[PDB]
Amino acid sequence: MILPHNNRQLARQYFDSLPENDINRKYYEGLKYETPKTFFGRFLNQFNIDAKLDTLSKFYTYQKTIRATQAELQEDRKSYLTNSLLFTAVSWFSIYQFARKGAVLPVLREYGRYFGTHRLFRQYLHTLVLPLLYTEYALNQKYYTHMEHLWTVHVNRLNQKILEDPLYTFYPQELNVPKHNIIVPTIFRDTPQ
Amino acid sequence: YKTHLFSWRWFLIKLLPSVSIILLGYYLQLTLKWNLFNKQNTIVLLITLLLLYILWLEFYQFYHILSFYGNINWAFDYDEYIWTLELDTRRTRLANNYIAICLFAKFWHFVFIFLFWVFFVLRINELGRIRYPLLVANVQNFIIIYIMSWAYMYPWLKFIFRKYLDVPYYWFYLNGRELGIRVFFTDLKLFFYGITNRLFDFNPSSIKFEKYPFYYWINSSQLTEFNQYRKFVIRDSIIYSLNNYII
Amino acid sequence: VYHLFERICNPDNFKLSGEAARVRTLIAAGFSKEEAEQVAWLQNHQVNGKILGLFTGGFALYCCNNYFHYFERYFPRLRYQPFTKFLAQAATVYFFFKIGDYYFTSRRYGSNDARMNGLMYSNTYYSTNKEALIQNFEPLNRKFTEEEVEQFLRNEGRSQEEKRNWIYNPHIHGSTEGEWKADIHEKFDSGKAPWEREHVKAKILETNKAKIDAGEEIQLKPFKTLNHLDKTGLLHRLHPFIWTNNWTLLG
Amino acid sequence: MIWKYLQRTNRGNIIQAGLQHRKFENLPFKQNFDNLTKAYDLRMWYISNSPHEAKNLEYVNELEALHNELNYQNSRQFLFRTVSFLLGWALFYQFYELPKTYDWQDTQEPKHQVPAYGDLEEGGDE
Amino acid sequence: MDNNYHFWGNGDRQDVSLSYEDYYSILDCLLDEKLSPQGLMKFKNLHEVSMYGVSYVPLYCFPVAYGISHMLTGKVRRGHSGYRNLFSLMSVVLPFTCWYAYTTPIPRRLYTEIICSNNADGAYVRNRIKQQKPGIWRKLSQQLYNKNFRFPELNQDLTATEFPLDYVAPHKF
Amino acid sequence: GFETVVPAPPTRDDELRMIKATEEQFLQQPRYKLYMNEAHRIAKMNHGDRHNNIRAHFWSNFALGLLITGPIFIIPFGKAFRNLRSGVPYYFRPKYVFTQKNQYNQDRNWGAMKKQIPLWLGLSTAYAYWFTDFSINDDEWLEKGKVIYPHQT
Amino acid sequence: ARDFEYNNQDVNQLNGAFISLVEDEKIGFWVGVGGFAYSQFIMRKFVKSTNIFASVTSLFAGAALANLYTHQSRASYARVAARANRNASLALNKLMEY
Amino acid sequence: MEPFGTDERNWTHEEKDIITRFLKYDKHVNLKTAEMVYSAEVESAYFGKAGALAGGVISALFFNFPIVRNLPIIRRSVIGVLPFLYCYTWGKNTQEELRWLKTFAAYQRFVVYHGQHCKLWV
Ligand SMILES: CCCCCCCCCCCCCCCCCC(=O)OC[C@H](COP(=O)([O-])OCC(O)COP(=O)([O-])OC[C@@H](COC(=O)CCCCCCCCCCCCCCCCC)OC(=O)CCCCCCCCCCCCCCCCC)OC(=O)CCCCCCCCCCCCCCCCC
Ligand SMILES: CCCCCCCCCCCCCCCCCC(=O)OC[C@H](COP(=O)([O-])OCC(O)COP(=O)([O-])OC[C@@H](COC(=O)CCCCCCCCCCCCCCCCC)OC(=O)CCCCCCCCCCCCCCCCC)OC(=O)CCCCCCCCCCCCCCCCC
Ligand SMILES: CCCCCCCCCCCCCCCCCC(=O)OC[C@H](COP(=O)([O-])OCC(O)COP(=O)([O-])OC[C@@H](COC(=O)CCCCCCCCCCCCCCCCC)OC(=O)CCCCCCCCCCCCCCCCC)OC(=O)CCCCCCCCCCCCCCCCC
Ligand SMILES: CCCCCCCCCCCCCCCCCC(=O)OC[C@H](COP(=O)([O-])OCC(O)COP(=O)([O-])OC[C@@H](COC(=O)CCCCCCCCCCCCCCCCC)OC(=O)CCCCCCCCCCCCCCCCC)OC(=O)CCCCCCCCCCCCCCCCC
Ligand SMILES: CCCCCCCCCCCCCCCCCC(=O)OC[C@H](COP(=O)([O-])OCC[N+](C)(C)C)OC(=O)CCCCCCCCCCCCCCCCC
Ligand SMILES: CCCCCCCCCCCCCCCCCC(=O)OC[C@H](COP(=O)([O-])OCC[N+](C)(C)C)OC(=O)CCCCCCCCCCCCCCCCC
Ligand SMILES: COC1=C(OC)C(=O)C(C/C=C(/C)CC/C=C(\C)CC/C=C(\C)CC/C=C(\C)CC/C=C(\C)CC/C=C(\C)CC/C=C(/C)CCC=C(C)C)=C(C)C1=O
Ligand SMILES: CCCCCCCCCCCCCCCCCC(=O)OC[C@H](COP(=O)(O)OCCN)OC(=O)CCCCCCCCCCCCCCCCC
Repeated sequence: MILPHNNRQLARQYFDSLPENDINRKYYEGLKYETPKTFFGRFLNQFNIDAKLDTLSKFYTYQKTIRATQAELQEDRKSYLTNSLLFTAVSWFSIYQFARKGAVLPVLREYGRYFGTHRLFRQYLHTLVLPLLYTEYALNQKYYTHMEHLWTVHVNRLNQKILEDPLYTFYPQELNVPKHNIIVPTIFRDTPQ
Repeated sequence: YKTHLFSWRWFLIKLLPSVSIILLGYYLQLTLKWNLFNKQNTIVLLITLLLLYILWLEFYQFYHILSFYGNINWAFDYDEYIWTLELDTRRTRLANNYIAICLFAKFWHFVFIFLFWVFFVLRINELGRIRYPLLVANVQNFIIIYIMSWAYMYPWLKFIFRKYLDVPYYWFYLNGRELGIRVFFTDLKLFFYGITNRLFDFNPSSIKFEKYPFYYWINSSQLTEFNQYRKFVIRDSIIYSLNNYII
Repeated sequence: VYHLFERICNPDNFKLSGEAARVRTLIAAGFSKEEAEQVAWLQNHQVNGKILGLFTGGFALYCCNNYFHYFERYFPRLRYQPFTKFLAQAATVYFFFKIGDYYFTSRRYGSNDARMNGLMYSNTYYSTNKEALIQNFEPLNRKFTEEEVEQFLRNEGRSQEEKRNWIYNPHIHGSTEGEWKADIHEKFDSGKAPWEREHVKAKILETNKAKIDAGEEIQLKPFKTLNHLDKTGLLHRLHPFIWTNNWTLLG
Repeated sequence: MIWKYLQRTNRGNIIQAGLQHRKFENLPFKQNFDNLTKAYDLRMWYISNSPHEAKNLEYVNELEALHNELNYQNSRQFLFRTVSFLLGWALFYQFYELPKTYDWQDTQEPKHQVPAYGDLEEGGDE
Repeated sequence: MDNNYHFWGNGDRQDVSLSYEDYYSILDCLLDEKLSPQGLMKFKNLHEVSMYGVSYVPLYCFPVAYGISHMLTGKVRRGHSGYRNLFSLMSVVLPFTCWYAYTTPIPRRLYTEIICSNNADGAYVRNRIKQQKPGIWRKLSQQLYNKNFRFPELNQDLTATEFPLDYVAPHKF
Repeated sequence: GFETVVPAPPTRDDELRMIKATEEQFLQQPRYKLYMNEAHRIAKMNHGDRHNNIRAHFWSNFALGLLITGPIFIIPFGKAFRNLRSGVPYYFRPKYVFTQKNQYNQDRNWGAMKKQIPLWLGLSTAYAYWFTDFSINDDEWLEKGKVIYPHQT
Repeated sequence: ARDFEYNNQDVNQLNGAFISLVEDEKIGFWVGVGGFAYSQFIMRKFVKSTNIFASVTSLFAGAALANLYTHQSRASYARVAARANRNASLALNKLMEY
Repeated sequence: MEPFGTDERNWTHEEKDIITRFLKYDKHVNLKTAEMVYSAEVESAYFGKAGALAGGVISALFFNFPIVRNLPIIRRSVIGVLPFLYCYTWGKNTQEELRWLKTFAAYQRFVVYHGQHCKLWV
């Protein structure tokens, strides 16, 4: 949509500012990226989602799909984190109140096998950690495939050496060219015919 | 293109209060054999409250329809820099006018059965007991008014049975095909596979972006080609402006 | 279970199978409808003798199984070795199998006379078709050239029912109107095959120089089975049987 | 042996069916709908096929009571199931995001909202 | 496996499955001038089959809705006596069953031909659904990718140099 | 597509041959087949012949379907009418007419019959449509409507 | 260079049949292996027979069980492929006839 | 000018705010359309505070009601504030509905004015 002369090539500008030895530099040189196919490889790649989104945001800032992905991911992090905290707070409040009355849920061994920690302590620990792990697991699966496709497109662009801004990029007001609203219709003339 | 199709998802919710009343009425009729007047006033009162709720909804829609024909608008006189109120007549498709009359008849019928019920509840209170004749008559009134509530759903009938009318005679030799029954049995096979695949095979996810505004207003570009409606150039301009404002 | 019910109760199961099975298989193989029929007939005739012999042998065993018991008088080995008797019965079946094969597959040369052609007194029709196919069959040992492939694609709409009206557009055909018309007539109107053009043949020789150097002949024309197989025998100038035909071949 | 399977009919397809004993061998100790209807059918079938007038008439009196009892049992079934259906229906639409993004072309009549014919509608007079 | 696999209105288990609601939505964002005469014929045939199919869907859902309505009333089958409550309650149960059936996608040879054609008409329809019907295309693209269909319009394209215009749902690489 | 060569107008001898050809086609027309003289007469007659071929196969399958589905589905389905779901044997349950059913198993046999016969026909027609091939008279692109003149044949 | 183009309609129909056939074959094989194991277990536990006879019967029982599961997809692909092959053969013969 | 269908996304709060501001202060809109949006704002703002005020009065009465008064404070306050919550949300819900419905009507008028609907013409 952006004409070649109206493109600011912000991605190229960021690429130039990158260090000499960088992964993006290698992709530009011709390095090809393949998503992991083994379970162990996928598990490792699960923790690289944040790094990929950040660099893509830097490379293609103002890109519609990338900007939308950041907004949705940030909102999901906030929504999931607060839900996890609320569940932990409610569960902790419930456990304490019933424990005060002498009622303890018969979950987990009463005493620890090694350090002898009491059941109540581990119930609090499990309540605090388990929802956090589920939140991380839930978020990663939702955005793992989406992030990989965005990373795959970025690598393909580098391999082809296409450092110009992609389609659906909307620059701020400063970088937007003003529109000429002065139009002078040509003088009317009777047709010779 | 003026098919006038109303969403069934919107229609069913509107239809809940009426079907609720007839079911309650039947239970009152069935339970009247072994129940007393005092105990059953809970059902009678519930029906009356529901009937009042439907009466308000009928009137509010009835009031809206009749108010259509008075076209009132504000006109800005630039010389005096004053807004003035003006009244004018209405011009619209006659199908809208015809259904309005049908909806007017529906309202008067509902006002009739409401007064019928109001008459019924008052008399049983004075008598001190309910009777099958009047109680059953009111229940059947609820059923009849419920049937008449589907008056404005006629476009779906035309949408279905108008396509049967346009089918020409077989031996005029326009297409030389009749697939009525063949489609009937084939669709049984297709629906059987469709349902089994839906609940046992891959189902595409429904996740979507919920936060980025105007994300799905996709302006034309190389990816989507340029075969859109011709006058969407303005739409692309507006979409471009909105994204700039967001960023 | 719905499919299993379909398999058992399919009406095609009750319907008798026809002779079109060979034709359909041959058409799927690649043979034309006419070519498939000719190849199907040759295969059926070759196998009919074997099938006929098996039925004849089985019928002979069924009616005259007591001969083996009777022969025990002269050959007690049958009486005291049932395995020997079974082999004798198997040999008898094979004996009828070979006799049927001989009648329907052996050359059994006979005169080309309309008065007895096709009576099966001589296996002339099968022999002539078999000889013609083997003699004249040579696989195309080339690769279709670009010109031939282009011509095949251009032959999508050709039809002999009505000749196409060729129109010369200088901006898309080039050359001159006279030259273009002459080339078009050669390509389509004349019916000349793509491989018969002089420049096409030259390209074939140049591309297959390695085969020519090795001493292998290049077959310009692909083998046309319908041009050598004719169950009716008209192609081989075999006189049709008089009583089943109302016409004569010069010979 | 095709006739042995087509033209030979099972004994049950001709002779009158007996009583399913397993349906009565073990029964719950609750005078619920299931027992009431089983008793109703037993008397009802007996009345149809029995020639004894003394036992039929008393069965009719007992059967009339069973009809009233079964009506009471059904009334509870009608109430609970009907209320559950209505509550589920109300809850479904409360937590269901109703699509409010359908096309609105039908409500718009550009040629009628702004009369295209203008003054030509009134008389003409050209 | 019926004996009419040639029939255009017929379908296979693995053919592209499209719902009636999806089919009618797609018709809104298409122009006839931009389709080849062959493309128009495919749509006209599709309407011919859909004309009968849509009307039959309530017929298929009738026995299911009829049974559900009986269960709601109770465990008593009273014949003509219960028609009022049966058909009064069935007037809302049957639309629910049709709602499920209409939302259910069904395979059809025409659906795969129209969407998956590798010609100008196939490209045109896919792009129009992609742009003007992003909600439908997202589900459609996921189905196409799962069935080993590769087109530039698919959001799951791994050899594209331009970012997808819609969220890409999880799937196996 | 491309256009074929347009022949020059026919001479009188060609006109006579066309007239003779049309006369032969008219004579060959069956007397019991009522088709109007029109450009689409031959096309319609060919369509009718293909429809008749489909009609034959359909009814043979339908008759076969009745023969097969009976012992397989309908007769076993009639075993469900031996007893009610409560376990008591089948007894008449009148709707509005208290018909007298003194004959042995009159209530059960007739009650089952009302459901078996519709099922018997329903399954057979499904059997007919399932196993009957319409390929002969199916034209997806409607290319068989081209007019065929009597002299062309 | 240009080359013969198959009918898109036939290609799409084959794709559906092939996808179904591949899925059935993988599932059918496991059914066959399970069927063989179950038959072997039953034969060695309730049937008085030699091991070779039991093994042969189990192998046929498994193969028969696998065939029943996969018959629909195999039959569906076979007829679609046969029709496609005939259409392709006829088209190519019409183009190359001389 | 937006996607239609069940699978589409319903209007977001941000989208509604942007559109209503666009209708109010954009030059490409006509005076009558702008007046419609302006009238919607003024005529709808009443319900927002009217519902809240009505809820407070009812809640104050309900706090002293025959049973609520004698309940403990934990139950009394929670039960007594329900009428306020029901009326407060009713007033806000009706305000947004009234404003949005007329704003959406103005949006429809704007689309027809500039011919941005693919199936609408004179
Ligand atoms: C990525 C990191 C994320 C971290 C998240 C935070 C939470 C976890 C870490 C928290 C640490 C700090 C906690 C506070 C400490 C306070 C001190 C204290 O008193 O302790 C509190 C309390 C223990 O006190 P206690 O009084 O002794 O109570 C003991 C009761 O028996 C205990 O009973 P219980 O009531 O707790 O119940 C048993 C326990 C369940 O625990 C089990 O026993 C289940 C064991 C499952 C084994 C699965 C197979 C593993 C195969 C090999 C894996 C190799 C590593 C692969 C790495 C992949 C890449 C990540 O819980 C449950 O059953 C319910 C939870 C459901 C399961 C979810 C578990 C998720 C764990 C995620 C983190 C994993 C980290 C692994 C690190 C590397 C390990 C090599 O601490 C805990 O409960 C924490 C447990 C954490 C997991 C321990 C795993 C031990 C088994 C290891 C096997 C492999 C190596 C064996 C080596 C042998 C020697 C040669
Ligand atoms: C929270 C977790 C999430 C859960 C989610 C699910 C549930 C959510 C529910 C949300 C609502 C909760 C509200 C709580 C309020 C608590 C207020 C308070 O201070 O309570 C302390 C007090 C604490 O109890 P406690 O001292 O520890 O225990 C000993 C009792 O005090 C010992 O005293 P008692 O046993 O004598 O009880 C006093 C008796 C005192 O009442 C009586 O003497 C009996 C009066 C006749 C009742 C007949 C019931 C059967 C027929 C239906 C009602 C007939 C009227 C018609 C209304 C509907 C149709 C228009 O009143 C009741 O307790 C029950 C009254 C009847 C049901 C409530 C409806 C009132 C209807 C009758 C009033 C007249 C209305 C006129 C027309 C209205 C038109 C809009 O709580 C109560 O006992 C009050 C209970 C109130 C009912 C709340 C439960 C609602 C959900 C289940 C029942 C559904 C029935 C629906 C009927 C309508 C269908 C259309
Ligand atoms: C109830 C107690 C139980 C006992 C009774 C059984 C149950 C009740 C139904 C029985 C009566 C059915 C009607 C008579 C059909 C048989 C007539 C006959 O033998 O004369 C030869 C006559 C011509 O046969 P053909 O030329 O040899 O055709 C076979 C060839 O294969 C070619 O086949 P094709 O697939 O190409 O179709 C051929 C047919 C195809 O025709 C069509 O295309 C028409 C169908 C179009 C589709 C349906 C549109 C209307 C419904 C729309 C529903 C909308 C719902 C609402 C949606 C929105 C709101 C929710 O077209 C023609 O050949 C031209 C003539 C068309 C006439 C159609 C009208 C027939 C009825 C009026 C005359 C007879 C009086 C009946 C009195 C009332 C009966 C209830 O037979 C036909 O009508 C065609 C065959 C029909 C199937 C076999 C029927 C076997 C009989 C038992 C059927 C059991 C019921 C299950 C099937 C459903 C009914 C079909
Ligand atoms: C399965 C397919 C079915 C298809 C569909 C069929 C549908 C039904 C249609 C049926 C229509 C009827 C067809 C009948 C065909 C018959 C054959 C035929 O057409 O041959 C024409 C035959 C043509 O033979 P050709 O000139 O040698 O030409 C060679 C052949 O074209 C060809 O020669 P080649 O190259 O094949 O062989 C060369 C040479 C190579 O072979 C030889 O040289 C063989 C030499 C030995 C003879 C064959 C073995 C005999 C074994 C001993 C006897 C049987 C033993 C077992 C039983 C015990 C017997 C006691 O063979 C010959 O010399 C042939 C001579 C002809 C006789 C031998 C033919 C075999 C006879 C088998 C008889 C059993 C089968 C049933 C009856 C016949 C069929 C209906 O024409 C004539 O000879 C007729 C000329 C007549 C001229 C005018 C005569 C005027 C009258 C003067 C005399 C008046 C006497 C008055 C007496 C009164 C006294 C008081
Ligand atoms: C602007 C809005 C509308 C304005 C118009 C006002 C409309 C007012 C309508 C009032 C309706 C009142 C109906 C009362 C029916 C009483 C029936 C009766 O006598 O009971 C018999 C009996 C009463 O039985 P019972 O149960 O009371 O006791 C029988 C005796 N025991 C119990 C001892 C055995 O009911 C029956 O037999 C049952 C069937 C009743 C059918 C009633 C039909 C009424 C038809 C009314 C037509 C009105 C036309 C209006 C035209 C327009 C006017 C503007
Ligand atoms: C160790 C403890 C033992 C306890 C005893 C009980 C043990 C029970 C063991 C059950 C094993 C089940 C194995 C199922 C294998 C399926 C194989 C397969 O794919 O076949 C598909 C076929 C159908 O194939 P299809 O082609 O229709 O479709 C298959 C599915 N799709 C379409 C997805 C490919 O089904 C069969 O025909 C299976 C049965 C074969 C015949 C053997 C049947 C034995 C049981 C008969 C009982 C009859 C009782 C009376 C019924 C009266 C009815 C009125
Ligand atoms: C895609 O798949 C397909 C289709 O689309 C879905 C098709 O349409 C078709 C079209 C072709 C068809 C033939 C249609 C096929 C339709 C099918 C299979 C569904 C319909 C099936 C039926 C109607 C059969 C229903 C019958 C039954 C299940 C039998 C019920 C039997 C019962 C209950 C037996 C009860 C008996 C007893 C308990 C015995 C009691 C005995 C006593 C003595 C009484 C007790 C007495 C004492 C004393 C104790 C095909 C082939 C197909 O494959
Ligand atoms: C393959 C290597 C492994 C070893 C096998 C070698 C096979 C060699 C080739 C086949 C050998 C066939 C002969 C076998 C041994 C002898 C069989 C026999 O007994 O046949 C004679 C028998 C006579 O009938 P009989 O029972 O004596 O009745 C007397 C009534 N008073 O009549 C019969 O029973 C008929 C015998 C027919 C033999 C075959 C003939 C060819 C055509 C067969 C058509 C299909 C027959 C299907 C039979 C199904 C039976 C269930």
